[PDB]
Amino acid sequence: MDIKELHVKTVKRGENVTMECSMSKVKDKNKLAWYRQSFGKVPQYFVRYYSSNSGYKFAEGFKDSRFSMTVNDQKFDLNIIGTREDDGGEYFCGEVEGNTIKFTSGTRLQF
Amino acid sequence: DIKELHVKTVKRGENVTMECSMSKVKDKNKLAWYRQSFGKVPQYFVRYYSSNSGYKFAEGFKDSRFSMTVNDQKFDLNIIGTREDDGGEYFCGEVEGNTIKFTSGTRLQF
Repeated sequence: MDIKELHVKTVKRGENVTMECSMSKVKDKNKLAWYRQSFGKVPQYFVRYYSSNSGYKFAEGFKDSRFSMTVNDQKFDLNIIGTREDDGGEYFCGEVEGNTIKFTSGTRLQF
Repeated sequence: DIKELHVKTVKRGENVTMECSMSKVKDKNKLAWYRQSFGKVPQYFVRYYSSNSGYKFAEGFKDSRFSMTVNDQKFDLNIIGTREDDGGEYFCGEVEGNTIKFTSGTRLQF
């Protein structure tokens, strides 16, 4: 499989951010999720597709109202309103396919 | 559930072993290492496999420098003769239904 570049986004505090993932090549939407990796930590499952109008469900424990998603037939996009230093890290969009996950997109959010 | 990566600083030629535990694994068939080269999307690297070696490297990663130590306790990733292009972050995770759970990872830096 071909190596893919992270999108590198340099943001200021208070900026609003969108990190992109495409529905285009998704086989099973139920298996699709974003992963958040704080620097020097193991990545964590962050939010997944959900069969609702909003289209997503955050992992348990996670409440930060600043995070949401734009989910439709084309997009599985991750949004932050009023970004701050704590948000910094790498975010990966991946779809589970049998024994493994395949990541189709990722963004490094930095200040 | 939040875990720190092991940080390892190496020079060219050094041998490395990056650890992952079997202890809490539910389905070994869904267990794999993922390699993320710096600035790149993570990639499936090697998975558990029922065999004498106990693993199978992904199509793009058949370098003889890579191996694993797999037993009832260990799911450890080895590189002999590391090089700068091996630099990045390696994550060990098990697929559980709709998502993957990563239990350990190492940052390999030069």
